Amino acid sequence: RIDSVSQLQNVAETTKVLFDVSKETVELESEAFELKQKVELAHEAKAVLDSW
Amino acid sequence: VSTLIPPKVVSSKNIGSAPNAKRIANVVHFYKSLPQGPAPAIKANTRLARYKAKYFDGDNASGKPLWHFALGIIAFGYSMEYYFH
Repeated sequence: RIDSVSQLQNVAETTKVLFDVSKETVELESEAFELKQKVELAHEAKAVLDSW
Repeated sequence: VSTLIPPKVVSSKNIGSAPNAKRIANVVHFYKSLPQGPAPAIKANTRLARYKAKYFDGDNASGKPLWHFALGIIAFGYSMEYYFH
């Protein structure tokens, strides 16, 4: 029974860490949307120029 | 996306484990047991708890009380033989 208990003790703290970590990662992708539009603009500009 | 919150609730591995039944048993059984006892043989104390101590302890199955009690019955009817004589 002690063996079961010890596992759960360590889990209780550490899971809160993962919880934060996941949301932090997601934030980076929000900012990635700004990046994505930059990628697009570069592609379009190069394409028109290539045709010229 | 954000990791789900089921692992942050435990109340089904804490009450949901089989040794819990044993735990609540052996906190009562063992905690509430005197580590030592009073005295093994003491019945008939009047210098005959001494008879019990020498003969009717679980430290011996020695034939001496049997002999003594047998000799008592030999002494009983034999004395009465000389009382009936």
